[PDB]
Amino acid sequence: KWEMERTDITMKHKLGGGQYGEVYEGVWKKYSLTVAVKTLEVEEFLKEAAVMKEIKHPNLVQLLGVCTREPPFYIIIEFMTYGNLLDYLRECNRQEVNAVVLLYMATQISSAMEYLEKKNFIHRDLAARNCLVGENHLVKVADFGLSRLMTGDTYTAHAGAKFPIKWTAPESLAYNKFSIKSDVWAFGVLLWEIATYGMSPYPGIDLSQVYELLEKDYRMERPEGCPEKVYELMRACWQWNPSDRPSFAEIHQAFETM
Ligand SMILES: CNC(=O)c1cc(Oc2ccc(NC(=O)Nc3cc(C(C)(C)C)nn3-c3ccc4ncccc4c3)c(F)c2)ccn1
Repeated sequence: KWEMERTDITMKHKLGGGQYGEVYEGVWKKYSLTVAVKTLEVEEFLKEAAVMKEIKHPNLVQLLGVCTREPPFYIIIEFMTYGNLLDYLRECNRQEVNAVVLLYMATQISSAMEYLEKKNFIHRDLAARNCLVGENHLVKVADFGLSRLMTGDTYTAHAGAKFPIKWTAPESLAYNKFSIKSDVWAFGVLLWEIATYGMSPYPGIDLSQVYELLEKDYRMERPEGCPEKVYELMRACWQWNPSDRPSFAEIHQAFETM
């Protein structure tokens, strides 16, 4: 019942200024409803759809349908008007997108991640560039496969593997060890991204030197205007030992009872 017919969608523009891969603005003509359309090798492409069929949460991206074993193949997703969170923060009116709205943003992502934690999913690339902003500041967690779509300024090699270095937990850099706790660390950086209205992490520091810095216990400074308690949440997310890091259940609770 997920199967749609290609011709029921009118295809329009490339999303994200054309830096988010083969994903388009489209319209489900029957409902006059704007949708996002991922277009197409096929076995990875089909496995994405399968995963997304088992994802239902208000702060996670929502499959609407697929067009299958015929090219072009589509994955059709509910449309998020305002696009990615990174660019959103960077270009927003900060009286409208004020500290309350920043908090509401973080609280939404932690709910999404609480849900992924319960489902034993590991995201592996959490960051503001992978979050979507819709009407009334609704935020949804997504995965655009950006490691194949971006450059060495964001994704590059550490010890012979490719990483989004400045979002990557130390044990993942050192052992290719990925877990829900490596996603917590990433969440830490994403909280810093939100609080800075989309500043790049470790400003001015080359991706080359990040691991050694962390290892000597350096972490990023408290952003301007960020409450001490939210900063300590970042610092909790960035414990060297993944065991010492809070669960997403724990983080969500902290926002709830602030
Ligand atoms: C203006 N509006 C817009 O720009 C706009 C654009 C928009 O486009 C898309 C957004 C999200 C996706 N897809 C995903 O998010 N995939 C995903 C989620 C997860 C989770 C659920 C596990 C996080 N795992 N994987 C996921 C799973 C397997 C994968 N295998 C290979 C590659 C990637 C993969 C990703 C997409 F295809 C298109 C939607 C709404 N608005």
